[PDB]
Amino acid sequence: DVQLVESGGGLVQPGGSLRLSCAASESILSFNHMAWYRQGPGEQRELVAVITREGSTDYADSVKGRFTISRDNAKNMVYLLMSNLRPEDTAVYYCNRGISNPWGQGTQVTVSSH
Amino acid sequence: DVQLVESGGGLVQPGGSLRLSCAASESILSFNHMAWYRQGPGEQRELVAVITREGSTDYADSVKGRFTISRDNAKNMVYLLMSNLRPEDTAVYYCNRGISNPWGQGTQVTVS
Amino acid sequence: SKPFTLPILTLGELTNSRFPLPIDVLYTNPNESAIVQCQNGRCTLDGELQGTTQLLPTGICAFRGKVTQQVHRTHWNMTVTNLNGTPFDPTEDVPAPLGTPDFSGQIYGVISQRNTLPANRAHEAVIATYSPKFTPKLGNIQFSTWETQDVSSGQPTKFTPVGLASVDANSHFDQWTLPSYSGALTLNMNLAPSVAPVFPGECLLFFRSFIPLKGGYGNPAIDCLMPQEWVQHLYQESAPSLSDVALVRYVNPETGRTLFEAKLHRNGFLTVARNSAGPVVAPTNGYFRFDSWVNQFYTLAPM
Amino acid sequence: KPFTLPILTLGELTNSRFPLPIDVLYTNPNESAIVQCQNGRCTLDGELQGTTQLLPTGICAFRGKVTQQVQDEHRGTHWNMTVTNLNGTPFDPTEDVPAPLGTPDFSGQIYGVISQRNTNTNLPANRAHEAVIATYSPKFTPKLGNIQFSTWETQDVSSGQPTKFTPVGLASVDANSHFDQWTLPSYSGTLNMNLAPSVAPVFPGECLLFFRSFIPLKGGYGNPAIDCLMPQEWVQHLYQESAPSLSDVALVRYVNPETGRTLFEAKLHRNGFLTVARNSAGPVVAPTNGYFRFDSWVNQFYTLAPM
Ligand code: NA
Repeated sequence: DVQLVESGGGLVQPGGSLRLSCAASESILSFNHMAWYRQGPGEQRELVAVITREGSTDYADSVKGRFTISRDNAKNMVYLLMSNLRPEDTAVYYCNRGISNPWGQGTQVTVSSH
Repeated sequence: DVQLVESGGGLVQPGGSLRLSCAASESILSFNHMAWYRQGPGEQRELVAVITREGSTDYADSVKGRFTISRDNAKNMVYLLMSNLRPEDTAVYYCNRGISNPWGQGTQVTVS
Repeated sequence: SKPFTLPILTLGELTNSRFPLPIDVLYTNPNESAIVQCQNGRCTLDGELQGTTQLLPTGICAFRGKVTQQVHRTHWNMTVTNLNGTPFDPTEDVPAPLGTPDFSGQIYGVISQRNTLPANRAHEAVIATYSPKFTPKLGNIQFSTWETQDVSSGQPTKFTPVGLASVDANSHFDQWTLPSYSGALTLNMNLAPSVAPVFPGECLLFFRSFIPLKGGYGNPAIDCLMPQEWVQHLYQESAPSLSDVALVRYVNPETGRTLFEAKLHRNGFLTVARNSAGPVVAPTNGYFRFDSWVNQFYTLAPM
Repeated sequence: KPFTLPILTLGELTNSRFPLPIDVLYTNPNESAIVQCQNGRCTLDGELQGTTQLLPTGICAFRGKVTQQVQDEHRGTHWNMTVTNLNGTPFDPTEDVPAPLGTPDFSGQIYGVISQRNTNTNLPANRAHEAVIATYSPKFTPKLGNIQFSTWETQDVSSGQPTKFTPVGLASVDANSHFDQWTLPSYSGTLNMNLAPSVAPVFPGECLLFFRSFIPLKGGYGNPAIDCLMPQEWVQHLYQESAPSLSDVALVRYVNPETGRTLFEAKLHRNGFLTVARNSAGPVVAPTNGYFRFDSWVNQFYTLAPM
């Protein structure tokens, strides 16, 4: 029942960085959690990063130490800052307050030299 | 609301023994406790011994090791066996299920 | 070896174990001539439920079952089940199904039904626990409604207690008079024992709730020996009792000072040294703290 | 202090959102609603949230005084009631809570009994009547200290006298009754404030697990239910224990005491709610003697066995 929209995807060279954006139609501070997910081609959506209201965070083992999830103190938005991007990070990324909420468009991230 | 009667007091020499008996008009197994009390002249009633429904007992420090309280659930009776009686044991003794229930006449114990 | 404890709850965080009400005041009445032998809110300090006591706050003075038939007085006959919906087995060693009311009176509440999309109905109802038709130990009770027709036979039925219908003389309200659970002139079985102060100078201490009235004049109250939360806590912990009497202190949680002390008896009731009847004048934000195991001969400070 | 759950079967649990026994465990993965109930909210280290309080008698209850009958050209009779805290002290609208603790946390026509005992006498007069509180009404403003109720009774409600609402069920669930257990009232009639957060599963393949009670109806057709995140006894237990939470998620097991076997596993989230790995909806069919036991602290990425 919350509307979501993510952005900030693109084509990046390996070792590169991207900052993804997600906006929600209700106050993100009213949610117990906010999370980023990703789906590779032919894959299922997988949890990537999650943050609680006070700011407690956790990450998938494969992105731990490379990705940071955070919230915007001025706007109603959540971010995924991705560093040292690798080709295997290529996927469509989604934000959500939980998996029972209809999904936004997602933003495609492609990590390629090509 | 329960009627009680106690007996078995009398005059005894120091070191003597007495057995007090208490009869109740209702089942003693329905009460949490039964107890013996005593009251000397010009003094308030004091607890002497208590027995629970399960048969667990406790005693005043002054009679500990000398008095035994016991119950017969089938005869609906409570007893106080007093041994090595001392002059300071002189008093009127009462049995009751507790302090909020009306008292019987009591039985006089005199140790002299 | 598990240590004995009480839940840490102020008076305003407690509910009555004999009717679904918050605790309002602590209370004594040393001059009471009735025998105190209530069957709800009975739990030993080592967690053995007694009488008709059960754990659900929603189960106290509640009934579950089915109306069987409509019966100068409108009345309905209702089979009662256990609170969990299973049939009540009268050979069970309890006085009545757990949660059955433990006092004489006209209990006022709402009967509701959902047929087995289903039709529904609810109406105000009264259950007279002193009535010869009140036979919960036999699995059957009667209730009356102002409503004359709109109660369905053979349909799942719930009684939600709300208060008393009346406390006038002919309403037979007496909180210390047990119902005859198997009906008129039958002996009640498996009862929790009566309680009384044993040590001179003491009286029972009650947790008192004022109970609503449908009509008439009165300020009726229901006194329980321990609140429902204590029943629940004692049951959970199942701590061995190390003597017949625990010493407890009613303390101010902010400051820790003792307002008064009491004896908490192994069978599950409190006594205090108090020569006055009536509500206890003490802060509501106080709570009872377990001090140590003592015995019946411990002399309490007067309150 | 190690974290624990009380040892209580479903038949020993009550609902934290309405005074009802728990009937069944329940899932509904296809529910898209925002779950943000305000009663039955407690963190695992024992902090109450929303409008949650400890008394089972306080859930969906009101205390206060009737001020006057209110004009209403609808069938039925309407009354204005000042509401206090459940302990009788005046409610402070600037308190950082959504509404007085115990206030109903869903849209609907809540059915119950209003009773009064007069303060003046040497015994006071009393009255009680069936009543309905429409929590979706612009007149439902408990955060402002004021609500309205309606009665079938036309006259016999007294102004200026202590008044209690005892909840019993719902008046109706028909289309005009606006029953929606996941729609919050507008407590100030204005934006709601200080709310417990909404909850949802985070890990793919999981859904919320609810404790479901069927709620009585005054009339009409329906089988309405109220789903809570944790039973009231869990709120009470967590509050008593105040055990530090060592991670964001506790793994718990629903165990059969007879066999000692695990019927299924669940995640108990720090904020105070359960998720399970289940793709189907409806009541959970599990043995009546089962209960939840704490297993260990895990994390959001921990994978549950399907149930
Ligand atoms: Na917390």
